[PDB]
Amino acid sequence: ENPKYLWWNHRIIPWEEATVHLTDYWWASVTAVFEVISGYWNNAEGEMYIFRLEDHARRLEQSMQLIRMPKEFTVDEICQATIDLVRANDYRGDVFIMPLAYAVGGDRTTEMFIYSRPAVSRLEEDFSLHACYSSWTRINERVLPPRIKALANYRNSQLASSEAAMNGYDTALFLNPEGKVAEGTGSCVFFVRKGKLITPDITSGILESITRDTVIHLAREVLGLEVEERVVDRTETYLADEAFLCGTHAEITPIASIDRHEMKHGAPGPITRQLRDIYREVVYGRDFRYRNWLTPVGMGVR
Amino acid sequence: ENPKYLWWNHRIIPWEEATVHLTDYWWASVTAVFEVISGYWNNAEGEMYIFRLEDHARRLEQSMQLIRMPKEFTVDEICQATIDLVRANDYRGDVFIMPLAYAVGGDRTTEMFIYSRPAVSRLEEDFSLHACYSSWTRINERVLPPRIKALANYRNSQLASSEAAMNGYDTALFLNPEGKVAEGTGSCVFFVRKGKLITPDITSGILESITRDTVIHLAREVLGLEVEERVVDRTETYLADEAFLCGTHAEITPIASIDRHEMKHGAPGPITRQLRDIYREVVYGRDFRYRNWLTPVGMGVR
Amino acid sequence: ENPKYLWWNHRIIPWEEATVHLTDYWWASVTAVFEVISGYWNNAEGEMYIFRLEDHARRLEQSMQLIRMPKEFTVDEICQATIDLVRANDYRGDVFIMPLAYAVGGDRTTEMFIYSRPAVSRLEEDFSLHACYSSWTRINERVLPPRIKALANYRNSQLASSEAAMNGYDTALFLNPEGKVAEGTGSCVFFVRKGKLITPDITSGILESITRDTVIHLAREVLGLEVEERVVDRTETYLADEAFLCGTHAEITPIASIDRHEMKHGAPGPITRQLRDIYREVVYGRDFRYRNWLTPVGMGVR
Amino acid sequence: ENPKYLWWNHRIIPWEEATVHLTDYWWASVTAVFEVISGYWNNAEGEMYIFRLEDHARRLEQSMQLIRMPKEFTVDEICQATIDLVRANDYRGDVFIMPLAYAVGGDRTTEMFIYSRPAVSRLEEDFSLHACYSSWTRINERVLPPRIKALANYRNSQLASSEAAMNGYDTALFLNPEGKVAEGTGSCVFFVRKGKLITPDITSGILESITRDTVIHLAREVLGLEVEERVVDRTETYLADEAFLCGTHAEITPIASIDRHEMKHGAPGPITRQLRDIYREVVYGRDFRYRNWLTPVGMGVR
Amino acid sequence: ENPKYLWWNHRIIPWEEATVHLTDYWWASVTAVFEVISGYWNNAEGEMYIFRLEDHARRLEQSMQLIRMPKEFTVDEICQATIDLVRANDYRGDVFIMPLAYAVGGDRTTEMFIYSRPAVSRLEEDFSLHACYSSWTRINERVLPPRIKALANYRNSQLASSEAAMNGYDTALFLNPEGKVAEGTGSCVFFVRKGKLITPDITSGILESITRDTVIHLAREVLGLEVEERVVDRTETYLADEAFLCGTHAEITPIASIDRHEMKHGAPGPITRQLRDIYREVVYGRDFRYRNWLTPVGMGVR
Amino acid sequence: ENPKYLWWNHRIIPWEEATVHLTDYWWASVTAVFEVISGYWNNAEGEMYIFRLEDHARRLEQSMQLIRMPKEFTVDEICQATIDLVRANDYRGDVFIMPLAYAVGGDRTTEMFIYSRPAVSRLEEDFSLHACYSSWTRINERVLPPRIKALANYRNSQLASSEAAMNGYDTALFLNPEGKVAEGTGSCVFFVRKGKLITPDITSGILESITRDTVIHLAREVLGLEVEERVVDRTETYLADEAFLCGTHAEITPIASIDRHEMKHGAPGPITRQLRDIYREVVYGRDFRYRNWLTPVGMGVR
Ligand SMILES: *Cc1c(COP(=O)(O)O)cnc(C)c1O
Ligand SMILES: *Cc1c(COP(=O)(O)O)cnc(C)c1O
Ligand SMILES: *Cc1c(COP(=O)(O)O)cnc(C)c1O
Ligand SMILES: *Cc1c(COP(=O)(O)O)cnc(C)c1O
Ligand SMILES: *Cc1c(COP(=O)(O)O)cnc(C)c1O
Ligand SMILES: *Cc1c(COP(=O)(O)O)cnc(C)c1O
Ligand code: NA
Ligand code: NA
Ligand code: NA
Ligand code: NA
Ligand code: NA
Ligand code: NA
Repeated sequence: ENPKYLWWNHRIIPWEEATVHLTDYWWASVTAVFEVISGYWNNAEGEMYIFRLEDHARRLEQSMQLIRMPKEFTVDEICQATIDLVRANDYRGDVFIMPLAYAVGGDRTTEMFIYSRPAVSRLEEDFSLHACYSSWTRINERVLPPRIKALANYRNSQLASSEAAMNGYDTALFLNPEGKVAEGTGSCVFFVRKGKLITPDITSGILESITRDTVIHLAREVLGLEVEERVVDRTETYLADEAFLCGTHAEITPIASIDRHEMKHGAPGPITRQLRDIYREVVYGRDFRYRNWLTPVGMGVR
Repeated sequence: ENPKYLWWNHRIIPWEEATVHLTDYWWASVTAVFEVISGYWNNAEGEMYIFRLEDHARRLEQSMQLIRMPKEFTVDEICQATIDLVRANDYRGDVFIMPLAYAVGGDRTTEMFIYSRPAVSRLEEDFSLHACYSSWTRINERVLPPRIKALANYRNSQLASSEAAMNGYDTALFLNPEGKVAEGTGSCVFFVRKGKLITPDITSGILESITRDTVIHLAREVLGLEVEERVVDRTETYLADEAFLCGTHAEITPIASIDRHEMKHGAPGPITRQLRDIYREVVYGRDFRYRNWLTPVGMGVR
Repeated sequence: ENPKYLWWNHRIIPWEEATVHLTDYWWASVTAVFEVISGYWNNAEGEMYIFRLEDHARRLEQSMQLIRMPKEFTVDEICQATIDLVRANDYRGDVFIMPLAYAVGGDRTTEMFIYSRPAVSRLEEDFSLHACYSSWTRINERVLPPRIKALANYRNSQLASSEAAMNGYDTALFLNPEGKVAEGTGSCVFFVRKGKLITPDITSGILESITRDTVIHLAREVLGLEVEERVVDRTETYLADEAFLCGTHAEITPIASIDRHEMKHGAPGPITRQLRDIYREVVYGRDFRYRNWLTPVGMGVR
Repeated sequence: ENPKYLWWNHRIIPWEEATVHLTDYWWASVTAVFEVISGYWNNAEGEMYIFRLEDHARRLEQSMQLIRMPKEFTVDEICQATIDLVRANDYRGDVFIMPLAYAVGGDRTTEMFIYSRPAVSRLEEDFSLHACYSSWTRINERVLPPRIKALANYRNSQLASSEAAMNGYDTALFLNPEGKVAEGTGSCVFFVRKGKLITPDITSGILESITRDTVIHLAREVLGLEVEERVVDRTETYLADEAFLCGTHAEITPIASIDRHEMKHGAPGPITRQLRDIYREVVYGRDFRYRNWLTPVGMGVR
Repeated sequence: ENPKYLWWNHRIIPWEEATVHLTDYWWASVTAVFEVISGYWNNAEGEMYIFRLEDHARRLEQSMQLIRMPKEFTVDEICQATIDLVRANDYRGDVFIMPLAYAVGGDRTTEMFIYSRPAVSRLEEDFSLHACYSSWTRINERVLPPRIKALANYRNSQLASSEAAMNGYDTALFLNPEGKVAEGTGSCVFFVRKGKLITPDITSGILESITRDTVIHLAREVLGLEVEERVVDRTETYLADEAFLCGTHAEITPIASIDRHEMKHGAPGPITRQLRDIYREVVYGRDFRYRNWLTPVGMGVR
Repeated sequence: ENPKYLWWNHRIIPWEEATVHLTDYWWASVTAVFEVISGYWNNAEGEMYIFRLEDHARRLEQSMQLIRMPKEFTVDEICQATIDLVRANDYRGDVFIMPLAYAVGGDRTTEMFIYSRPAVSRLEEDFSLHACYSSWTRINERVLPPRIKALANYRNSQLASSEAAMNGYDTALFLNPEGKVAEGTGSCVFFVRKGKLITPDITSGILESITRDTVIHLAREVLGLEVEERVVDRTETYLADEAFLCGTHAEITPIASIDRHEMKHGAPGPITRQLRDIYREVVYGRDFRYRNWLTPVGMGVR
């Protein structure tokens, strides 16, 4: 069942009006940048909570500025479009909102659509992925800034992901050109060793993850954990007590193993279970301390 | 004015029937590979000549195999689709045919369309581009095989191309991760110094260019020129007597200068003028020696 | 109008006595190291203030030790030579003092001259440079230690600087062999984002800048600013609220833009305006807190 | 005893008139490029033979073009200046001629001098050097094109040369950034293994040596030797039957050993002895086959 | 059943006399170099044929010279030791002979043993391996010369080999630090595409394989095949018509696939079947053209 | 005089029973990992103190897990084996204990021996080494994780060590692939500049040194010193006030110089003398603050 609506170039339109030609936009897709924004439905409150909407909208405006898309949309327009579309679609459950900006062909024009679709959350569930390091190297600033969340950056993140599946793993992790740990294919990665949390620093060649930012805040401020952002080596992650992938799509995804070295305290391990549960209570609006991360959209009870 | 038809998933359909949803295929575009195939119209013969159709169709099948698209189309189907579409569209002039293959979401499905549109040839004309080397590095086998003609590989080739335009040049050339000359943004590059032709070897990190292959054949076999495929240094190209970009879209594009070092014998220089003219007579079907490169489509005089 | 004097090999001599043969010292210039030392004239006090003379003289002795020039001069001799020459020249305005050490040809001999010339300060003025990243890579420890302030290190810093001018920019910034931000051509670079100050760490492959050291002190101790010395990525600097070049010659030079991405809070931006003004009051001897950085030379009012 | 004359900026002048200020030209020396040209005195013929004068003069014009020195001198002017100065100096023995071009400070001016001094030839003598590989890496196209014979490129070639002397060797050889054999500090290197001659290819990151060019011609055309220009590994050179350094200053310099691995057939080994003797007979004008490499300057018997 | 004898430090001794302490030689094993030499038993002739004994013995002396083991053994001693041991052991079938040299601890002493054990040949059999590229990078000249056949070089070649087995492949192939194809874990690799044979050049960072040398000779001289020794890219090998591993242990080992891309003409493919059969007839002494590669040891019929 | 006993595969046995065949274990030695554990004899207390036994035993279990040796031994077994062997050998002086684990050949078996031998301590003595940087590059995570204390990792650490000796130095220091300071050949390195202690961070590509860990603790907690773990450049170490190598074998080894640049405050310098003396009092059991690092083995007075 399609959403009722989507937003396209400054306006909400019924889903079925947004038809284009098969041959529109394949060249535009080379330039395209996107965000993935979560909405979490609190049936008790009859409110959707859109997680860090403004951070996502600012990350998009920056990705657009680095692609050098001419100015057409604002942060406030993308935030309001997302609010308006989640209300108008009238779906009272968890959603993914996806803004996607693209430049169409000298005088390129900037366009964008936003669509919101139902999403499955796994923050109640206890599951684990078996990860491998890819024989494929992560994109770097020299060739393809990981900082831009460009569709093209995912060509790199399907060399790794299809390798991982055909060799019997659930997920790929990347090494950077210099042999250091980069990120997952769609997400940042965390390692627990002791109860010290470890994650690659930004200049390891990764996206400016809002989830990574969120986890680091929650780990330091709720749990009092030490969190190291640093150059991380492959072999030390094999020795991790726990590991997880985090991102908007990934929420908190435990890693059971890495190149078949098994995380000592399981998956989800204790620090992972804690961070997963705190995350969940934040995003569903049952933690008043983190309220400023949440954009409510009142829609009335399901 | 749109073409009458296009080919999509094993069938020709009127142009206007190929409508999809705005939100179809943005994830598929990450995987997408394409060819650009030239058709040259000989009004004297009333035939379109499709240049090296089978090489293009085989390059596409290989690009698809390296992306790991499941098998759905054959070389012979792509060659025949292109013949059939150029006839059915009933346009008696120069065309670009563009097959584009993409995988749609475990059990991914392989899809492809082909569309043929009128094209402007510049093989009569004498023009020249001012080129710069980009401060952006070419994609390599470690991160994004240049060998695959993937839409995503063009994200790299618009870092360079937009830099080139905003800094007052017509076109970008690339250096590889190791500092050696790679290719243009959409084309291979040739240098003339003496009347020795020079072009980067394939493992410099370039596409397996059919035009590059064609030029090397024509330079050796018609002109008796020495042609070096080797590691090429930046500074020596500044000292080139001539330079040109070559590809299907680019045909033979003379470079007047490179980072404002001007090619000594102009643009097009003498060896460039020769190769341009021989190319033109080959592709338009007025050189019986190269006939096996040509797929005629008889359509009757314009 | 030439200075009255200069210092050469342990002695002050009239300017016109320091004549050599056209063919002396071109081989010596390969080895040569130098400092640029500022003197700031306070007409109210009738004193020249020589900025961080001993740091400059120690940096020179170290540059000499790393070149492996045999010992001939001392730190104290270079400090006193600079004091004596600024007095003897009897010029009551802002000056640049330039010690230059060189080895002359087994048993190489160490020589040095120091000359002081009038200098224009721009610390009253509000101006801005448009910067590009160079397609040329910074020298590293593997080939040419950036730590040594050798004339030869400037061959690298005129690949970048002449590129920048011919492509319509005022100044070049460098990327290191690994693609990270290095420095300007003659100066260290600072970025303001938030009001967090950011500058590459030393092992990014930069000179041990006294101005950079000075700015970091002034930013932390006068302004209470956070200052990050770290690996800095190209794309984040495009997103900078402000940027500036700093060095002895450069003082504080605001950057309006970088590869045509414009710094959000202008040039000079607010944190830049503050640091410029504090710097100025320090170097001119109107800030008693920083007095230990200043070597007064009393000469009587202009 | 000084030469009678030198050439400076389009004119011959007595040696003693070419006096400048100690402080002229230290910044210009960063830009400076030079050639070293040999003159060989044949007392039997009363002629100096200037070796490959035009190649040297063209290499200089190219080095100048790559530095981007504005045009001021011609190839023919440098060739004639060198002829005229060797006649006017009236020294009837072996000489080194050294053109040195430099740009003086927006609107930079191009200047050049040429001076000719007596030189000791070692082509009668049988001597050998003990070489080490340097822990310092050769300059590459990314940072400092080895192709430009710039004074600054010798800062790199005194990291290696002073290391070599203090660790008990006569001479340094370089490895490139990728770990492959580059060149000596002032010369190209040849290895003999079998009686196959081996030397790094140009894009190993070396100067376009006229001596290297000369040796390769003489090895192929007089001796019928196989000569490989290719990527050369460190360890294989340890296993060389012979090795030598060649250049204008170096003529043919045998290497007895490399990191204390001794060349099997000694120094000079047999192929080295042959090439040394053929070189000598070429440069002294007693080999009519190579006459086109020689510019005679008749001056009458010593 | 143990061999009757082995050779150790210049003498043949019964197998059971060669007992040492558990704690002897673990430090020596860091330095150790070895060869693997094949003996092929021709029961018709009652002769063992030892394949390219002198090449193997010279490769060992070179490996020893590069490790800097003091001189103790000669090429002729290793050749004769191997002859004598294969006779004295009195085993009339295919054997592996393994010389292993090691330095024991200032004044290190050089030691060596040689032992010959029965070996299974697979040159009658038609079998195939499924290969992966390793996420582990091959050792290079910078860190560990692949040219030395050192036991330590196999630590690298069990990162790859254990990865390959746990991820469901039969064998690992390596990429070099620069992302190009290096070798297998114990063998060189060949690709057939067309009927052009392709194999990495030596400076791709590989061992000087005698089998690789043998195959290239046999391919050119018996089959008239084109054989390219060059930089080889990962993706092109996926497109290979055939592939094989070759070495002393490996003989000719067909590769059915590489990262699950299947070689078009199977395994063994036609050119592979030919080269396998020619190899077999060479090593068993039924090809008089290649007799100079064979060291017969007459022992009388089995 | 041999020890009375050693431990092998879960049991203590007389020294003379541990005899194997010359040809056992040369392939196993490729996989082998080891620790070096110090025992310090306090004749006053009649106790051996085994330094950080559990850290060493855990480092071994991790090295074994990363090699992928099947589980056979425990941490507690290695700790108890070492205690038991030092008692049973009945030697009342300083010892080195060396566990060495190895896998013997599909279904590899894990084996280990431990042997304890008398050791000379140099912690009373004042001596100094002259160090060079090696022209050989340190092993990295890409090829050979420095994190694993594998015998094979020492092949790299005898390229450097034999270079150092033949070029007149006492010891080699390494640069990493990126040109930064790695470690010594068998030890971590510390630099003193000011009285700030500096040592490369782990991801510089070094072993997880227990001695390095110990020194950093003692420097911070006893001396209140600042200790920087960071990327360290070659040239800054030349400017060090002091330097030392530290490890189990090396204890605290002062460096007098580095590529003949002499440490300003001598060797051992003051901070080095302090750390040496504190280390000594810790390991000999005369510092109750560090008692938890010590495993006593009471044996009665010598
Ligand atoms: C989006 C993304 C992430 C996670 O970022 P969030 O802002 O938390 O969604 C990680 N890696 C890649 C490659 C991404 O594109
Ligand atoms: C297609 C392409 C070329 C030229 O190849 P042709 O087969 O001659 O069209 C060159 N460079 C790039 C990046 C390409 O994609
Ligand atoms: C001198 C210099 C600087 C600035 O250092 P100061 O001590 O502040 O003058 C920056 N970059 C380079 C390349 C320099 O030579
Ligand atoms: C000049 C030079 C050579 C040799 O070139 P010739 O033209 O034969 O003198 C080799 N190496 C370097 C670095 C040089 O500058
Ligand atoms: C020995 C070896 C080979 C093959 O060499 P042969 O002389 O043919 O046995 C290939 N790779 C490695 C790593 C080797 O050690
Ligand atoms: C063991 C070792 C060290 C020092 O580690 P400790 O645990 O202090 O003995 C340093 N470098 C290397 C290469 C080592 O193997
Ligand atoms: Na609203
Ligand atoms: Na047809
Ligand atoms: Na004074
Ligand atoms: Na004349
Ligand atoms: Na015999
Ligand atoms: Na006990």
